Amino acid sequence: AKSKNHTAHNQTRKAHRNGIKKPKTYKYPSLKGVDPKFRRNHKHALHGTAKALA
Amino acid sequence: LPPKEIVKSNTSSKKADVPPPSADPSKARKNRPRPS
Amino acid sequence: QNPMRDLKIEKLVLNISVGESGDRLTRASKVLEQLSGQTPVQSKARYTVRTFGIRRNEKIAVHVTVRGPKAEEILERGLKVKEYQLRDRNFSATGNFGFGIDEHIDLGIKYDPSIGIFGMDFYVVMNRPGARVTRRKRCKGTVGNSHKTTKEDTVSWFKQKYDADVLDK
Amino acid sequence: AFQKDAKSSAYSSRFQTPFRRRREGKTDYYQRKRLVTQHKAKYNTPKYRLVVRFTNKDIICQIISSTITGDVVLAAAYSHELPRYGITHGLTNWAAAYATGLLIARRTLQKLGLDETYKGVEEVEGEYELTEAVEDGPRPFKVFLDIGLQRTTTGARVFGALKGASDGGLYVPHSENRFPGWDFETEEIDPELLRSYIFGGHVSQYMEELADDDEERFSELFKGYLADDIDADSLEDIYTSAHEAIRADPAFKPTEKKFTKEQYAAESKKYRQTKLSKEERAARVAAKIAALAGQQ
Amino acid sequence: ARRPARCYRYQKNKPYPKSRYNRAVPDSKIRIYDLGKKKATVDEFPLCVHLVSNELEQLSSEALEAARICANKYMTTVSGRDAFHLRVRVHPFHVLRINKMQQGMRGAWGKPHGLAARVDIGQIIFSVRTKDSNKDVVVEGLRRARYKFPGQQKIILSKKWGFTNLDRPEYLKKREAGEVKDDGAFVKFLSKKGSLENNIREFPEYFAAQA
Amino acid sequence: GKSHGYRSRTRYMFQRDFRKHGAVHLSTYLKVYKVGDIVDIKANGSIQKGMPHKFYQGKTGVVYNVTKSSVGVIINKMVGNRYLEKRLNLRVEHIKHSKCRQEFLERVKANAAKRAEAKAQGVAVQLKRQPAQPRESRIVSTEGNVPQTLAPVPYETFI
RNA sequence: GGUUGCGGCCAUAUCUACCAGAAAGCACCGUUUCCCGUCCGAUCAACUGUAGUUAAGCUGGUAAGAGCCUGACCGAGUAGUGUAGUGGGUGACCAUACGCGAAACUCAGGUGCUGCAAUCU
RNA sequence: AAGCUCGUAUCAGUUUUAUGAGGUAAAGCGAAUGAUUAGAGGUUCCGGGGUCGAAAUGACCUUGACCUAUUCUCAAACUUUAAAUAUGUAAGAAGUCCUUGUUACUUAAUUGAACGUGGACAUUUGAAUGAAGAGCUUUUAGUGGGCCAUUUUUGGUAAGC
RNA sequence: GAGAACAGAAAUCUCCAGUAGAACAAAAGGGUAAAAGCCCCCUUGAUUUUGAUUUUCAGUGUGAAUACAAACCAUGAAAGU
Ligand SMILES: [Mg+2]
Ligand SMILES: [Mg+2]
Ligand SMILES: [Mg+2]
Ligand SMILES: [Mg+2]
Ligand SMILES: [Mg+2]
Ligand SMILES: [Mg+2]
Ligand SMILES: [Mg+2]
Ligand SMILES: [Mg+2]
Ligand SMILES: [Mg+2]
Ligand SMILES: [Mg+2]
Ligand SMILES: [Mg+2]
Ligand SMILES: [Mg+2]
Ligand SMILES: [Mg+2]
Ligand SMILES: [Mg+2]
Ligand SMILES: [Mg+2]
Ligand SMILES: [Mg+2]
Ligand SMILES: [Mg+2]
Ligand SMILES: [Mg+2]
Ligand SMILES: [Mg+2]
Ligand SMILES: [Mg+2]
Ligand SMILES: [Mg+2]
Ligand SMILES: [Mg+2]
Ligand SMILES: [Mg+2]
Ligand SMILES: [Mg+2]
Ligand SMILES: [Mg+2]
Ligand SMILES: [Mg+2]
Ligand SMILES: [Mg+2]
Ligand SMILES: [Mg+2]
Ligand SMILES: [Mg+2]
Ligand SMILES: [Mg+2]
Ligand SMILES: [Mg+2]
Ligand SMILES: [Mg+2]
Ligand SMILES: [Mg+2]
Ligand SMILES: [Mg+2]
Ligand SMILES: [Mg+2]
Ligand SMILES: [Mg+2]
Ligand SMILES: [Mg+2]
Ligand SMILES: [Mg+2]
Ligand SMILES: [Mg+2]
Ligand SMILES: [Mg+2]
Ligand SMILES: [Mg+2]
Ligand SMILES: [Mg+2]
Ligand SMILES: [Mg+2]
Ligand SMILES: [Mg+2]
Ligand SMILES: [Mg+2]
Ligand SMILES: [Mg+2]
Ligand SMILES: [Mg+2]
Ligand SMILES: [Mg+2]
Ligand SMILES: [Mg+2]
Ligand SMILES: [Mg+2]
Ligand SMILES: [Mg+2]
Ligand SMILES: [Mg+2]
Ligand SMILES: [Mg+2]
Ligand SMILES: [Mg+2]
Repeated sequence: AKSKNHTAHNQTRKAHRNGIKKPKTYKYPSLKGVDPKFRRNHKHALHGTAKALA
Repeated sequence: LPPKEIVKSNTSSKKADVPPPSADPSKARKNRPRPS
Repeated sequence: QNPMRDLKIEKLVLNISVGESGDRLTRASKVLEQLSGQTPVQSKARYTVRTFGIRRNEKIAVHVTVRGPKAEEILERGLKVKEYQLRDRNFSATGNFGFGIDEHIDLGIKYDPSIGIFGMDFYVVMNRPGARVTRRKRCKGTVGNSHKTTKEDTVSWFKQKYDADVLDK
Repeated sequence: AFQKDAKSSAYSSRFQTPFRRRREGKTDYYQRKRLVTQHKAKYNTPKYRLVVRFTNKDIICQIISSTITGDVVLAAAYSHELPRYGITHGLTNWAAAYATGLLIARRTLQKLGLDETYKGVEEVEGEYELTEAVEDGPRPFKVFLDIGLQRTTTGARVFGALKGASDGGLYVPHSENRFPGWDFETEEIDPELLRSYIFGGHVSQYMEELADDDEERFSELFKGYLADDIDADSLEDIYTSAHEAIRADPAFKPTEKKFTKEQYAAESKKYRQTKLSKEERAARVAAKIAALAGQQ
Repeated sequence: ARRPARCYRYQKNKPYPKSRYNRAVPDSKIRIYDLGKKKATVDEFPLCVHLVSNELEQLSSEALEAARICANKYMTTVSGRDAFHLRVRVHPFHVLRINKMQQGMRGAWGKPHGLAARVDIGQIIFSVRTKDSNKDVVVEGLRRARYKFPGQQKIILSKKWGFTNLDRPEYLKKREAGEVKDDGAFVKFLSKKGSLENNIREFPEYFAAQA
Repeated sequence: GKSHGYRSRTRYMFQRDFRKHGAVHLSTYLKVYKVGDIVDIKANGSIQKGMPHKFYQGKTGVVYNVTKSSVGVIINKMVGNRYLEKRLNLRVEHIKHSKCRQEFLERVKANAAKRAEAKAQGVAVQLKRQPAQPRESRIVSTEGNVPQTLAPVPYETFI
């Protein structure tokens, strides 16, 4: 038998029950998906800056 | 000796094998000169 | 005011519309070949009509582009065949002109029935100096109206040379 | 302008104009894009082109980088400059291309500092070579050949500037197969022929080929070369002459002051006509309404 | 066979014209839109009376033609074939659909059924030009065509000259000056813009700065 | 049935900004991007490689990666009741430096200026933005400004 | 200021018709031994800068020109639109309140600006 | 439900300001495309008619279609233009600025890139309003037939469809 | 559009105008003019390695696609692709 097909009725109310909430920005964010050639060098760049300060 | 084989090539995009739009029997003439 | 509006012939193109392929064409091209000195160009059929008994891309015509002094030779060599007279039609309003002659043996060349006889379309395309702009690669430009070949100015050039006459109307 | 041809207001309203330097048939933008643009991970380090153009018989060789507000010339060197260096006639021959090539091929490197370093090839036996980098030291200046709308035919003079630019010391990536003396079938190069073209052996041999079969076109063609008593032989040495002459001094000295700029601004503005005032036009057409419609 | 006109009075759907998509549409039942002395000149007929809709509805081509003939007939029959220029100003481009009744209302997309013109409020339906001596007669023509129509529409006297977009004094100022130039049904006007030489061969009567 | 392909419904969104078709002008390849730049996303219908999906049109984000032809842009997409981090590998031709911060940077330099000149003489700093305040009293004169008394206009027809 | 080479914005730059352009520069232009390409040295390649012209290119100016760009309480606070009422109307639809607000039209003005290098009475 | 880490810290179905994106409403058609009424003027060695015609690339009438400047009228799958409402981002200490280490990346180049050291400027520290605080984790129920009203809106003559 | 023996509405040749009115396997919509279309030349990157990303989404899978890394190649004077 034919039932209802689709609605977004009331789905905004549910989303806002526990709200829509901001994306929690982070200083020092991830490096996921950054040019590996850059990462490879940046690695040694910083082991350099690290071993420097001894 | 038959001369060297140089063949002209065409710049026309049209590739279908069909007469163009003006090539229609509509544009002939009834009693055109027809040397007798 | 012309020190430089001095009309040349740019190309002369002969063309025999041999409405079929094979032997008849490869001999009608031989005709232009011992008329031109150059190797002529086979033209393929554009589409297929079958009233003219042809097929698309069938190699049904040959033509040849000849330029400069060698063009004046063949132009006059055929202008004789037409008694140095062609008509007030037969001139493009863009300045060029051409004519047709059957029985191509009236151009000096002998008969040799291993070919037979062919007709030719003569077309003479003309221009003043500095036609380069229209056909060079860099800075391709179009010529001023002051300078383009017109019809009235090119029949007068045709009368003035050759002692031709223009025709009715 | 045939009546059957004039263009509608609709045609012109909806018409998109190309870029000015394309309307002027001067820039291949499709080529410009791929010459200029840089790898985004280098982030200002500019892509220096070696533009090589050809006036009707004068040779232009600037080295230009591009900027959002306009291409900026690092060095320029003109084939009219060779008078300075030992060359007087036909400054469009393949060997003037090589010359100016060499000229900017040394001009920049002193403007840079890699002059004692990266001197290029000096003993020009016409070999195929690139200015290789020095062990434990700066890499050579790298620039690429903007040949504009020239059509890169085998053995053309745009590549003559290349050979001299390369031979002076610039690192300009290039193959050999369009250097005069590239063999069509065997994928190899004749250096004996290319050294000729670098020096003149095709115009020297033109001189020794007209001095005893046609003195009536040698008459005017090459007029200058007789008017200063130097025959063909003898040509390799007006060019090696200059090769030394520029490798010794590249320095661009410019032209003498000679009716300083503001004077030119005066004596050309005589001929620059300026537009008419709106009231002038208003009266200029108000003359016409009286002069034509008002029953003569 | 033709469905009663109440089923399509209102603008319930978005315009459904004949189209590359719709494309099966019957022919409009009204095919001639200018009537009377349509070849006449603008000076021939200064007065203009409109039939204007006061509703936001749809007029069937069936009713449009049916009402033009009823009006145009009355006009000629009492004024003469060339006494008026009748223009109907709404062309019925909107295709009405219909569901042709062992199945149900599964897949119930209609087939084209008839045409209709979609008229706004204040939209002019009939525009007719004559000379003021007629107005009583031609007004009475529109009044009779009105009875062919669903929904109130009202007659109105134009402040304009015939089918021009200028009121009568503004027109006379324009012509008794010499900026109007007759054309087949209509006239052209003297622009202050464009080429001056090409402005003077046409409208030469002007530029005397006088009549 | 229904159709939901990657470029569905993009007809006018990827349309070409009329009388501006053709090869893209070269300034957009001369612009430079560093990690952390805030860029806008508008797709360039001429450049089909590396183009953003329609959802990120009109969207703005931050550069997290730079490569030879492309920037990597970080975008905060709201799916359900929470934002997720979406990472787009976009071609330079679909990317635009953003004036979305330009006030704030123009106004931080101007703030420190007024602050320099505020610790320079008696400290009157006054450099936070306030919204438009309502008007203050003023005196309207009638010298050559005596008023036109307007009445409503009757109903005409005009057609 | 002119001009060229390379440009950025890409019509205020394009289109139509006329007219003017000194100097330099571009250009058109001469040649076919050589590299190179063509049916055709027309294009493309090379050689000369010598033999030749501002005719065209290119620059600038003219036009109640077309197009384009800009402005205006020009139209227009119109059309549309967010919000409100136990507002009017059988309805179709409509007015009012608190806000936002076009497009056409019309008139006015405008017709490329500018970067790097070199060069010029 | 159990809490846990914290607490003037961050927080928001809101406004403001700065900067974006969009092609709906309206509008437009003497702008493109596609429709559509009407005349007026053009144009053929080049559509058919048709007097003079032996014919003519012939004059002439005729109806045709094309061109020109006008005219009435239109579009969910048309459009130059183009709202309202909705929509992305930004409004600082994770700030701004300077000084000059690291690297195998990158540059002609200690050039840049990235990350760093030292240093300079404190709550008018950078709009409004609000905040019985903010953030975080685990586990589990029921539900997964919906229906109605204003507005927008598809199909249907329509329906308490 | 104007022009050239047979040649006709339609064969082949030339010039002029031409913002795309064409063409790009196909449906349609985008997009494209020294091209993305047409002719030619050289080719096998339609290849090798394992990851990240976008769309659908549960932010599973599959399809498809994007931008890098590491190879070995193609093409071009070249930057490039
Ligand atoms: Mg079921
Ligand atoms: Mg049900
Ligand atoms: Mg269900
Ligand atoms: Mg083709
Ligand atoms: Mg002259
Ligand atoms: Mg035959
Ligand atoms: Mg117009
Ligand atoms: Mg190229
Ligand atoms: Mg409704
Ligand atoms: Mg409906
Ligand atoms: Mg039924
Ligand atoms: Mg049943
Ligand atoms: Mg069905
Ligand atoms: Mg069906
Ligand atoms: Mg409407
Ligand atoms: Mg009624
Ligand atoms: Mg009007
Ligand atoms: Mg669908
Ligand atoms: Mg274009
Ligand atoms: Mg692809
Ligand atoms: Mg001069
Ligand atoms: Mg050449
Ligand atoms: Mg002149
Ligand atoms: Mg020029
Ligand atoms: Mg100009
Ligand atoms: Mg104008
Ligand atoms: Mg409202
Ligand atoms: Mg209520
Ligand atoms: Mg109500
Ligand atoms: Mg109203
Ligand atoms: Mg839509
Ligand atoms: Mg629309
Ligand atoms: Mg609408
Ligand atoms: Mg509009
Ligand atoms: Mg239209
Ligand atoms: Mg049409
Ligand atoms: Mg007789
Ligand atoms: Mg606005
Ligand atoms: Mg918001
Ligand atoms: Mg508070
Ligand atoms: Mg609290
Ligand atoms: Mg649960
Ligand atoms: Mg279920
Ligand atoms: Mg259940
Ligand atoms: Mg309610
Ligand atoms: Mg129901
Ligand atoms: Mg397609
Ligand atoms: Mg495969
Ligand atoms: Mg789905
Ligand atoms: Mg999941
Ligand atoms: Mg699964
Ligand atoms: Mg996946
Ligand atoms: Mg997968
Ligand atoms: Mg799929």
